[PDB]
Amino acid sequence: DRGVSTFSPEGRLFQVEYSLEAIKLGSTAIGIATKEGVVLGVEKRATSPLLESDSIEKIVEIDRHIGCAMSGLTADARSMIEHARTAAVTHNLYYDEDINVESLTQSVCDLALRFGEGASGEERLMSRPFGVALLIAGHDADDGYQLFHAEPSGTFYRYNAKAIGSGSEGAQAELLNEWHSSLTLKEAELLVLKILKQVMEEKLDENNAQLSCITKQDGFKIYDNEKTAELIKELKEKEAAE
Amino acid sequence: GTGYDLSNSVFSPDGRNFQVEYAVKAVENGTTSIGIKCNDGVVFAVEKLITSKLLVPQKNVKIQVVDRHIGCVYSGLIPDGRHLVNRGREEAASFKKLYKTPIPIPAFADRLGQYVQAHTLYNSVRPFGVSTIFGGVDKNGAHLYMLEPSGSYWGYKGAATGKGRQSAKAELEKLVDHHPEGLSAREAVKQAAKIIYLAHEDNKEKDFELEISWCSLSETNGLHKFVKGDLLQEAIDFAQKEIN
Amino acid sequence: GYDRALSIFSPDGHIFQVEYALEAVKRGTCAVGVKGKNCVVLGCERRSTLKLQDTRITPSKVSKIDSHVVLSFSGLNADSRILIEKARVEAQSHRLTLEDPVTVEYLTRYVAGVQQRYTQSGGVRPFGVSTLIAGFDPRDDEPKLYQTEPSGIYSSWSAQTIGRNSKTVREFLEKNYDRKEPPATVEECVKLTVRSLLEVVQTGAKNIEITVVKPDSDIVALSSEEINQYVTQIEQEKQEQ
Amino acid sequence: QFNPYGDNGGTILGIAGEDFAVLAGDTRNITDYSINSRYEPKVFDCGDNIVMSANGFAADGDALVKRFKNSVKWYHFDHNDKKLSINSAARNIQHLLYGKRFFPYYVHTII
Amino acid sequence: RNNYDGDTVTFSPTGRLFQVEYALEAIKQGSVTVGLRSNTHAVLVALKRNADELSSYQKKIIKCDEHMGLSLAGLAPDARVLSNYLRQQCNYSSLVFNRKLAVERAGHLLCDKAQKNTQSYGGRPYGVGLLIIGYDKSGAHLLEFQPSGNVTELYGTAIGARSQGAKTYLERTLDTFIKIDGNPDELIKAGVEAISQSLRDESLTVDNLSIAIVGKDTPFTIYDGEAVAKYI
Amino acid sequence: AGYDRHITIFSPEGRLYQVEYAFKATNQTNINSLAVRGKDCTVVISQKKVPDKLLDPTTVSYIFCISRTIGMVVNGPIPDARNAALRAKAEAAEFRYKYGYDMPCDVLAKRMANLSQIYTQRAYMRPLGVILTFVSVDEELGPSIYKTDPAGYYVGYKATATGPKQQEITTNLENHFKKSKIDHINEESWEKVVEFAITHMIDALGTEFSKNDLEVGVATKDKFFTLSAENIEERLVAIAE
Amino acid sequence: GSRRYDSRTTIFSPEGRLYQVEYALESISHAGTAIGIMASDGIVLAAERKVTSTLLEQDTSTEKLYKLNDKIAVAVAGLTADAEILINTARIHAQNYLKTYNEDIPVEILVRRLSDIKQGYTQHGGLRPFGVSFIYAGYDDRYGYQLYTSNPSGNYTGWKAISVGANTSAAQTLLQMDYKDDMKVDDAIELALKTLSKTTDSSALTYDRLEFATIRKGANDGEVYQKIFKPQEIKDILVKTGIT
Amino acid sequence: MDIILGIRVQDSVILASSKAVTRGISVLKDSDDKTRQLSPHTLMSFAGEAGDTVQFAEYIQANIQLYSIREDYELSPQAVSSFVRQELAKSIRSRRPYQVNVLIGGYDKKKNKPELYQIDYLGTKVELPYGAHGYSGFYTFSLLDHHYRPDMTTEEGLDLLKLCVQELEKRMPMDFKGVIVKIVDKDGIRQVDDFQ
Amino acid sequence: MTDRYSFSLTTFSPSGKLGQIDYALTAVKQGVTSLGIKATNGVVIATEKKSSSPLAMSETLSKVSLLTPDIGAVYSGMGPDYRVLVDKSRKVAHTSYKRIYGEYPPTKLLVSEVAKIMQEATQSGGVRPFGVSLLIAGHDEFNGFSLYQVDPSGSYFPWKATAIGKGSVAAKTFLEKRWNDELELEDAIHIALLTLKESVEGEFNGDTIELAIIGDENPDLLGYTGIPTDKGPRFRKLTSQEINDRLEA
Repeated sequence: DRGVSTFSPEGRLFQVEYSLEAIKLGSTAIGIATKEGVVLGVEKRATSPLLESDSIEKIVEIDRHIGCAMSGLTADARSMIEHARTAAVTHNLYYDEDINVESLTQSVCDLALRFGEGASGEERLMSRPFGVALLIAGHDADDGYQLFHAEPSGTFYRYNAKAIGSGSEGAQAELLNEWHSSLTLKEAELLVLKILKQVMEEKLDENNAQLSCITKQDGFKIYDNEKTAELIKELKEKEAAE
Repeated sequence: GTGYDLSNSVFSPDGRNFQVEYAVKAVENGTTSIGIKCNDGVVFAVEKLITSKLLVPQKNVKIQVVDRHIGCVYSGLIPDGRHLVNRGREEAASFKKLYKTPIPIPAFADRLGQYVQAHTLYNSVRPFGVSTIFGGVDKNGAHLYMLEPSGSYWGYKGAATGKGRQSAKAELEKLVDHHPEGLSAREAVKQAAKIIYLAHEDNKEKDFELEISWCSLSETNGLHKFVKGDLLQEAIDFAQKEIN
Repeated sequence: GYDRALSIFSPDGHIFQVEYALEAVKRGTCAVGVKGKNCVVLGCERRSTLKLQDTRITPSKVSKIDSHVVLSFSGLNADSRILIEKARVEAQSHRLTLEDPVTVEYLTRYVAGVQQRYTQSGGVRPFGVSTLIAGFDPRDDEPKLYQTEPSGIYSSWSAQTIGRNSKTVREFLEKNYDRKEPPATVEECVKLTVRSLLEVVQTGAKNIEITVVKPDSDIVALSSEEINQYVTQIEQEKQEQ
Repeated sequence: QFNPYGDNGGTILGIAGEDFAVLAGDTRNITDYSINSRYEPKVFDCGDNIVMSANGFAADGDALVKRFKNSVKWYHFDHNDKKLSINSAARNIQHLLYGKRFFPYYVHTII
Repeated sequence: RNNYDGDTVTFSPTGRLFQVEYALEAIKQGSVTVGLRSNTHAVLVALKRNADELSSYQKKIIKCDEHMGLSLAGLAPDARVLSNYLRQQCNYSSLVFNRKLAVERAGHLLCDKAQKNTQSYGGRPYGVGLLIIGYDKSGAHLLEFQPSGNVTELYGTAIGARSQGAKTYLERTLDTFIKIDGNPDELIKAGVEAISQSLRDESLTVDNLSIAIVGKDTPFTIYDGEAVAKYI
Repeated sequence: AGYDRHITIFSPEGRLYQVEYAFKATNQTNINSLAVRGKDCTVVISQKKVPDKLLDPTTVSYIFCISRTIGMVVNGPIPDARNAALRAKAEAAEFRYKYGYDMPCDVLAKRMANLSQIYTQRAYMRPLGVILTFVSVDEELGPSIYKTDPAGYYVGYKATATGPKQQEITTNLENHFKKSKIDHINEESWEKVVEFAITHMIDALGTEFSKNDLEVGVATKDKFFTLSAENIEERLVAIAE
Repeated sequence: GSRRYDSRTTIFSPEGRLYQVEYALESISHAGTAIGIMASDGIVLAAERKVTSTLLEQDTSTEKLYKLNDKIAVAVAGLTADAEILINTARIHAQNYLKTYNEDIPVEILVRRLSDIKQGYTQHGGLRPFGVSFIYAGYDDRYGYQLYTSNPSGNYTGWKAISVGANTSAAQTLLQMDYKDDMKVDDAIELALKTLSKTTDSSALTYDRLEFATIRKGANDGEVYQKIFKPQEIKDILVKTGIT
Repeated sequence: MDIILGIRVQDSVILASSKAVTRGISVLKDSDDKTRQLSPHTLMSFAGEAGDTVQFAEYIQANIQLYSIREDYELSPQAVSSFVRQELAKSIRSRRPYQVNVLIGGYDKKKNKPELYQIDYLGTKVELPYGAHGYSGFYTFSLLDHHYRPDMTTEEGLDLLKLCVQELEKRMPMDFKGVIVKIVDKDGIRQVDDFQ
Repeated sequence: MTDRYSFSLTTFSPSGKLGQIDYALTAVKQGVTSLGIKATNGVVIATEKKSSSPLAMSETLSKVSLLTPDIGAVYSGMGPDYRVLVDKSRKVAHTSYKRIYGEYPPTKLLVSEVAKIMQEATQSGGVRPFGVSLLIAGHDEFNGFSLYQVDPSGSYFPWKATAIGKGSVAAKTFLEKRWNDELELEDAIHIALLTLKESVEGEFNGDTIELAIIGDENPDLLGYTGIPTDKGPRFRKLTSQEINDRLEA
């Protein structure tokens, strides 16, 4: 038929475009960036009640000051995460310092579009684009706390808050209302919980959504169930009020 | 059946290779360009369509030199011309390295020909979207060559390709009859500038800039040089005179 | 150098070669595993296409990877062999370079990665296989069970099943596994496994295979008789109704 | 046999004051008993407030100074013009140098 | 319906290359950017487009050496590859020859780079448009790069969404912006004025405005945020 | 379906259509050539069609000097003719370097035949649309004519002809040898052999020629040369008794 | 480009089956029938030559029965040439094992290697599978007598009795009826011939259309003999059963 | 030189390995175990060039352990030793040969026989009642040639070894800090808890 | 350059046929008839030297080729595919046999080797099967005389006598009722001469017919003397005068 790297008549990459479709099919992940830090949440979305909910890992640590959230075909994200980890560490080996969040993200994105069937130059070795997207959260000393959306188009954008996956637009619209420049971190937490509860198929609880944050002080922590469960309760009471 | 025109290597049932012929269309859709073998050299000229006033004049050069003694001009897809000239350059360097002498014009044509021909052998490449007019001076005299996307080339008394080829062609035909002695290099220059103006009618809608070069034993010592300044102006003037 | 992209996206965002690989799994003989309080059992189903089959030399459905971890599959057979070799080698290499045997999760994550790579590489098709990987960590008493799909996704399971009519057995399982009271003995666990399998395979105690993993490399495959006694006991407990 | 190394003399010196730093070198370049030049400086400004001297075999010392200046520029490209910190510069030079662990730069480097 | 656009290796019976033409279209979708030059300077001005009011504006200006840089309209990762390859040839020029690379020369390099991707199977053409400015040994320079591999030197131009408004402006004020030598703050205002002929319909914020300047007394420098408030 | 038409695989009738369409191409130039053997010479006549008056007629040829001893005439489009020409020159010089003697006319035909055969069997090479007639006065064989085609065939001939009017020319010649009952032109001089060759070309195309309508190669013991129009003119006049 | 002509030989059908393997199995269904039966004191291999003329040579011919070891034979159903490529490979593997370990290769290990190769052709490299099924007969000291089957999918199984090629449903049903664990080699020989007698797509079973081999223990305990039957032997044993 | 000794008695194989590790002028360790277990019933002792010995040993262990799981079979001692012999014969002609000497001691559970194999760094393998690498033979072979009986108990074989180590401890310039003794029989592999 | 056909050009159809092999086989059927016969003390292979134009040269048309001084081959089908196959065949007899054991391969082994080359063309990426069938006749010391047929599939079989190409079915039937296992070489030549007659449409003489024998050792054809252990080639191509001479029967 046609190439895996061909243009549509509207000047779009078919395979890239079709990959964004697989992504909207994925579990929801949201990030909000405050000045006290950055928060990331994901909808675990378990297939069967026999599945161990702990074994679902959609928020991963890249370096001590960089966290990741994923949505899409999550098997595709394993090697991207590996390359991101290798990159932040290699950079530290070469320069005795933390890699900038921007630069790390730029390095992951380079990894995309590296697909095809013999594109004359070097080696575009990969049959298809990645079918997963990342929210890359981080801090550095030059640009403070930061949130990034990394698509399979090798493109990346900095958001102040951003949702991806099933009901991003739903979530995104809700974010566009609730986000202001002076959000506390504890606010941003409840906010992520709220917006997840709206768009999640199941009812929200510590067992089917997971929360994390990256703070300058402590770096990247993923919250435990007891910790998260308590923030669910915090919101339930908040929401029973005019 | 059909579909013989979809891959770059397929013979159609009348021994043809349609992808080469479609390439020829890319050529035909292009700017006019000509060559004139004078009596001790050659002259090259090409029509630079001025799309707008924003285009910086005198720049955006199109004629290219290969080594020091060969001029190349082409019509069609310009990046394809450039690619071809890069190859010509490595192929001329390679010749001079082994053999010391600058590459003789016919040998250089065969090098270009076998390369172009070679892109009509496989379906993993596309043919060349250009026709090239090239040549210059060696130890056997002046030589003018034209080369199509099929890899076909021959030696010409005069040559033309692009949108206005037939104006130029018929026009060039005149001089062949009228001067069996040949032209002055000096004469062929002005004579070339007229022909671009003539063959411009097929593109008369848009504005244009003329570009000439020449390679002549008495006039440039065997080296391909551009015509610029008070001789370019003189030949432009000579072209305006034969019109209105 | 065949590098044609066989696994690509289609406009709905599906990868059809990975999905057709799942179909190959549904076709394969059912497989199940359930986690005891201090064991894991693997139950599989014997093919009943033909007999005159030599039983002592036909490849069993459960494979030891290291001495403390087993893998069972569902789907293409020839495909599963390749996956098994790769992991057995990684089990050794991991021990050679880190002086520890693989954790069950590590090995799962390894196999998963291999499959994933085949969904994204020129000239190869994904694996027509889905796997259950079970055992105990080195120096650990807590049981481990993981499943793997042709897309390269893996996760942990209190109990789980794959292949033909796995959808049925999964239903039985979610209506029979109290996560707060796992079959706190080898017997209770081996029993619950047969109960699930048997209600899809039909009477054949020759159509069922069982393997039991206990802590510290205690791995034992049972003879039909041990299984036949397990069949017979629930025919009766049912025929008491 | 061919000897890929030579010695061009020179001495350099670097001192750290508590809010400043100096790096000095003579300007004579020699070979054996001959003076090649009375003025051929070997202490360089490489931007980002970093001065660097690679003294020993002059070809190697030149080559190394070129590579580092060029790695400052690429650092800038690759990290939105972040200033190269002196400690990062030093660690980067380690890697530059160690790249030729089995065909070394015949120089002693101070920044 | 048409069978001549599944790869870049196929001529239509008209003599066209649809895959190249499609990539051309990717550019026009990309947000507008404008280039112009006097004799002492060359300015890039680019309208970076966001996705959300929650998002950032895509950097459209890339620095290639100290005397050269470019603006991108189109598929971004392709401007990365292309610009990065330009940083390399600029570098090679300086390392091996101690010679700042001619702006013309970089233009030819881009053309030959892009051409290769339009004659060989399995490749795709570049889906990005680039405008390149620089000050070299022959003054200020502006270049327009197309993924077909067509590069032109021009006093001014624009590429992208509603590019034609700015481009028309430039065509008429040409006698006036080329004669503004030795005054860059005004060559910027003239550049910003041309880019306002392509707004439909938004106001230039500080967040979406991106100017780049390079000239006789100035190395390629990119102005963003507060630094551009001055021209609003 | 419709693909055994595009690449050199078999049709269900056992044919290679791509080869046939390549044979089709040999005639695209509308030129006729013929070759004939003297006692100690070998002649090739070919038509010379210059249509544009803007062309340099010295550069328009389909006769190639391959080595000092071997002449080659091509029927087909010039760029394939030149591709074959270069490869035969390369091959004939290599052969000399490796084996210490001049590459014989027939050996070179066989070698080019095998190269042609390769394109009929590999899908990525197209056949070349040419027929190659090789002539020489070989030191072991004598006057020699060997011909190759896009199928990969190679054959020696007493005499031969190629192009659109080839059957006319072949029948013409056949008749003469049938009459004379020898496999060659019993003539001591190559001039009178090229004259026979011209005559039988004129008497079968039903056209007359000037000096610029023809091309002539002669092969002698250790030399192959092409004639000037001025010498062609000389035989042309002599032809008109 | 060339992507068009690509049959895509290693893709899954929407039901998750492999076209070429499925189709290859079909090919094998048209091939001469071959049978393996394992007795308590041996293995029998019997096979029907698909083609025969009266001019064909009987003794000088092989198409069904091949030695791999001095301990392992195969019976072939399918593309003869595709089988020899796979046979030679297996023969080399067994020697590799012997050179490494100074022990003869256990039958299964040889069988697994060979199935793994077939398996590869169905997962990468864009090539057609081998159009071959193999019945394996052999002895090792870990499991004694063994009987294996392998097919184009790269799948293998162990058997007491098994058939490949044409009319396997008929043959399987027949062996299933008369097979007993306590069978001796003389019994299995007869059961094999008689199963072939009732599945032949041809009128009567003669010696010259049959190939025969047996793997025994013989007179000397410890050694195993491979007997590949001569035409006259096959003929004689045909007489000693209720045939001819 | 490092001490590598072995003797196979009636129904068991005994391996004795020196415990010293010396880097130039210091004895860095006195508690070194110069053996790897290959199978439950196969032990390999090794001595030679510093890095090569353990790298080789562990490489061989991995390969035997992988074979074992792949087949659920424990390869025979003769087979294990043919594998090792080929691995050294490959390396002797490689770019940097492993300079390692080995004894293989194993109980062939199939034949109920102890077997002992001696192989040097260059692939020379031989099967022996008793063997030693390096200088170790020069002191002890006159002792074994004398006292060795094919029908010795393990106790007798342990005594014969005790003699050998004494001869070594008195005539050898180097202090090898004693030996570790290991037995491979039908019940597998055990280390003599106290020797000398 | 850039050979991108790494995928196979012969696939299995759903019926289970290998199309390209069937088609190749078909191209053989339409080829000129050639035949072989095994006698007690020799082999003969024969074919028609069908001249296109009578301007073409008869000798130049070889269809009968020495492979080994004791092995000959002939074919039906696409002649260029054959010429190529002959040269691979001769080279392989040296490369995988003469240069290793110091003697020429036995006839069956050389055959299985040609078979190998052919099989690969039915499976390797980017190629079509060969459009030929060969009959190959030889004598080695341990198998004596033998005659094989090799097809584009890679399959081969030994024959007492056979034929391929156009008139194969008639020829095979005629051969079947004239072959006994007590023919001298000379008899089998005569029979081959008969069987060819039917298939040869037109002129039938020593210049339109090609014939080879794999027979006795010709120490007259050795080229050297002095090593009694080295006898002549057993292969001999008959002369037109030889054929014509016994055409009087």
